Amino acid sequence: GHMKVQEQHRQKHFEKRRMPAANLIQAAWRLYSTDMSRAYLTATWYKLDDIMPAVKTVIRSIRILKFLVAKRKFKETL
Amino acid sequence: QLTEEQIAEFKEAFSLFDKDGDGTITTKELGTVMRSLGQNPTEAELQDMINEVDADGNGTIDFPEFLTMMARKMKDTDSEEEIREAFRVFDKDGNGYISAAELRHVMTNLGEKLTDEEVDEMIREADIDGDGQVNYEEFVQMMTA
Ligand SMILES: [Ca+2]
Repeated sequence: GHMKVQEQHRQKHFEKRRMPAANLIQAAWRLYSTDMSRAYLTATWYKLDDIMPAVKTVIRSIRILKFLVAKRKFKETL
Repeated sequence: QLTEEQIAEFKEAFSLFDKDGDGTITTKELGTVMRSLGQNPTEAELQDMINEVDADGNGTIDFPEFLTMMARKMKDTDSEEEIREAFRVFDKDGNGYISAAELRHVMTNLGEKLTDEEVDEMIREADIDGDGQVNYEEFVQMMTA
């Protein structure tokens, strides 16, 4: 209530957000990279994506679900 | 706004999970497909992922919920605002920027840490001028199409 111990408390009310904030960015970037990363720019993935395009779509569906969980846990720190 | 065929693409992906063909994706089927790809999610992680799209409450994902999720991705208004709020957590100036080094430092040291090649692909996807500051907002505009 009195002075500084809030400024060192407001640091900690906010510090518990930095891990869920990073998780949200990392989950969002990994979702965005699903359709642009060099990891999929190989002959193996092009052929794999030709015979079975469902595999890459399944990987995207999993990453979307992980992004949604991460976005929630970050919102629960507000 | 979805073509009849890109709906059939999502139906093909849905059917990979829904092996028994009963129209629902349980934690069993979701985790089985995840672990055939080499991932190891906990049972609680499977429930949290399913609960994000389970609009009925029976603990399963049906096809209408599935294609809605697949069509939305991160393009919704709530995602754009929350992802940026996560970037602002590491923004001391309040400028809308963050130094390319601190972004690299945050991505490789907090949460599900990115590999050296992952964060290098992220920094390459953003553009940097002058001091070394990324405009992380036009970055979340790029991620959220
Ligand atoms: Ca089923």
